[PDB]
Amino acid sequence: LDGDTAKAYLRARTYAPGALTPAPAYCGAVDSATKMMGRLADAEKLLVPRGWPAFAPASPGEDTAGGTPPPQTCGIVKRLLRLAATEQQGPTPPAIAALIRNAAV
Amino acid sequence: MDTADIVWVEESVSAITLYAVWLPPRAREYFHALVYFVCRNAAGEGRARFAEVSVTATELRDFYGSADVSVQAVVAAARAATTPAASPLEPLENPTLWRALYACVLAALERQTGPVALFAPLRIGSDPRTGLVVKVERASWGPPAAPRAALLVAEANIDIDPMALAARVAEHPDARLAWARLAAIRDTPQCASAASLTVNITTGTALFAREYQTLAFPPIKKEGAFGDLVEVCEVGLRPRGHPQRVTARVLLPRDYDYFVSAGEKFSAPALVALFRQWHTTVHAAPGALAPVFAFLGPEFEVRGGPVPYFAVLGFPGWPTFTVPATAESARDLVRGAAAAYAALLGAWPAVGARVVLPPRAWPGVASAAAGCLLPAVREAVARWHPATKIIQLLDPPAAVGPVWTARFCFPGLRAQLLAALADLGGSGLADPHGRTGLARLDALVVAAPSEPWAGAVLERLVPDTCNACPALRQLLGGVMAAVCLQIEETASSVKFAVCGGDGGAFWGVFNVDPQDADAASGVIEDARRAIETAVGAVLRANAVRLRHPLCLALEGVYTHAVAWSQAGVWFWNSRDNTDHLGGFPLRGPAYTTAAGVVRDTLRRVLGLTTACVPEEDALTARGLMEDACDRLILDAFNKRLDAEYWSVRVSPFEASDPLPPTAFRGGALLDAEHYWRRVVRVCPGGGESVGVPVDLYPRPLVLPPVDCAHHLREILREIELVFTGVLAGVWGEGGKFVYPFDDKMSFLFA
Repeated sequence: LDGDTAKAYLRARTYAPGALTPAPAYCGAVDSATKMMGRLADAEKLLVPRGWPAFAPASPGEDTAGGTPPPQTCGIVKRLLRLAATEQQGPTPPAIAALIRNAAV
Repeated sequence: MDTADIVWVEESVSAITLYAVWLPPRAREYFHALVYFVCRNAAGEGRARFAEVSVTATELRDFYGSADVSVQAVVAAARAATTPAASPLEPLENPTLWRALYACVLAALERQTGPVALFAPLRIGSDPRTGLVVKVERASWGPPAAPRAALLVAEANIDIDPMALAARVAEHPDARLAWARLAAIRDTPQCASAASLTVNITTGTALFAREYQTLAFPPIKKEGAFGDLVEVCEVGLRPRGHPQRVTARVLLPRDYDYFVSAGEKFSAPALVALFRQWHTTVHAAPGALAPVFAFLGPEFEVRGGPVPYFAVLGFPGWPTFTVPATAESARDLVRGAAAAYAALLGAWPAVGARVVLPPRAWPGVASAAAGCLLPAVREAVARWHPATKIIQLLDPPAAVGPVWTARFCFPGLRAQLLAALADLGGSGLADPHGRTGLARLDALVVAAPSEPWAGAVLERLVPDTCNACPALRQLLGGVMAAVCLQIEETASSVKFAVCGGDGGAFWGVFNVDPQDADAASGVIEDARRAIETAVGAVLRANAVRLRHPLCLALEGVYTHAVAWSQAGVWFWNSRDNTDHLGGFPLRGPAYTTAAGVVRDTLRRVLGLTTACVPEEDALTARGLMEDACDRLILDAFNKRLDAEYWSVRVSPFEASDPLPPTAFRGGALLDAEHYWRRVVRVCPGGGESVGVPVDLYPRPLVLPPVDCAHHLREILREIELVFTGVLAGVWGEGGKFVYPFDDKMSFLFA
């Protein structure tokens, strides 16, 4: 890669320049697995009205078995990684700001 | 009928509208209709005039196009539409019934009273004792009053449960969301009374602003008076089909003739609600008759329509033109809309192809026209099939190297042929009063060369006419085949060889030294003249009288041509670098960059071929093509986050991703979907690759990464088609062109 493509790739595929930099305190979304799932559901509810696809998860003991019975931990981890790796277009804060609840992230 | 009591006045008619439709005292075979004209004098002064016409069941069946219609159903629908408080969307039940009704009423009025035209001087003779217009003549009393427009901006907030919209969509899998919104509003009319509205009407004399928190309550913000826009007039009439005297209350506009609303965001429900409130307010005091309340548009059909319009058949009484905004050519758009309204009497596009001839009268005209012509032409017409090849042409993949290529064209040949053949079949017309539609078509054809709006009207009207009568397709195809045969026969002697085309547009090669453009430009003109003369002679010998004289047009002159399919072809002029590309799909903003890349790469390859080299040349061309694809993919990375650039257009006749349940919450954004649906593709997980309707959500959008790999593969398939065709044609290579994407470039998006 060469030109502006190299800069765009480097910026879009690594942590933000100010992420791994010492700060007085932390700004993040830290919580247990179950509370993390609840916060993820709340953030997804906030985001859906603007295009973000819904989750539609399955669960044993429900009224519809269907398929894809994965553990909650794996699903939450994948959703967290996808949210954290989603970049921002223009001045609009990224999607993770709906979970972290800070506009400067 | 007695002419001793008719009072004659010189005036102009601005619009013709439908007021009432009733069954006479005892009559099960026909009905009566009361038409309302808003006429204007030489200095500008609104007057309201009324005419009464009688329509039989035979005419209604002829215009409907079938035999499953009855006068009782028409009368019931008309009576139901008279009360918009409960049934404000009656034409949504059966739109074809209302189209047939309007066409029948217009034809009967045009035949009984006389020649009626909009925005043209006329002499109207009315009966003082009856109060009804009885005769219309065409006169010339100087310059008629100029039409006056009035800008409109209406914005409404109607709330409909997304559950109802989802259920309606589930009922019809391919339905449009505008129709779903209209049907939901129809189911519960009370939702229109509780909506919040804002209306701004700006004319040349006053202004009218209103802001309703709820349409059933007095406005919160008001500016101007309703008595300034429209005047309420009460008239007394004695129709022959009414036992006693009747009264009519009408809205006469002041200082304008029609409303003009830009295309930024037009919502039919907002205008319908505003007009429904006006109808409820005006027609509240007892004493008069309530006019019908009917509207038409592309959103009144389940599958929508490709042309957006808004037709008013009753209340209030004047047309409304929707014109797309943000064009620097808005003025010409409005002028063309007004010209189309005046020329076609306001029926098109509402009625459809019935503005020319009733759909049940085409078979006779087509058969009579086929009966004419010459024996060989009739045999060709009878045997015509859409899959037959008439004249031998080049077989793709093919390539014509240094030669004098030339693209030719007969601008508007199908429309001209239809106009000429309808006249030939006019002897088969049941009655001589159907001639008016053919005269309208002739006027459109005559004005098409100098008026682009006429060209667009004809381009949209001819396919509809062919659809109406499947027997017209064969009649037109046979004549086109004869034309192509004559073209080939004549070109075989002017140093020409036809390599492609269908008869209306073709291209070919010339047998001339390919170095002297001065001597080569004098052969192309001679060939064009000879071909035009021969085609004209062949058409004349068949009695086909072309009202507008023929004109063959040279669309270009090139030196290299490459054909990779029956529809795709690339022409290049190696001296001016001009070129033409045809047959490349363009279904989104990302298919234009691909087209530009393809054209640049082809230019480079065909310019390299001039230097000349053996198969090494083919290898170099392959390398250049791969480089071009690499650069295109690399440049497509900087637009990885843009969703409207990767969104692709889908027609109502293809398979699309299911609508996400959150798309029904858009509200007023679902009122703008009538033909096209733009869908992007996003990847929210491992391999989900879900689809998102881009235009059904408020902006800005918050979406996962776009699926640029899938879109890029779809575009690369088309790119490789063209490149493989070029390689096979210019260098005789069986080896297809394939680009490794999953191996070398798929990492940028994963």
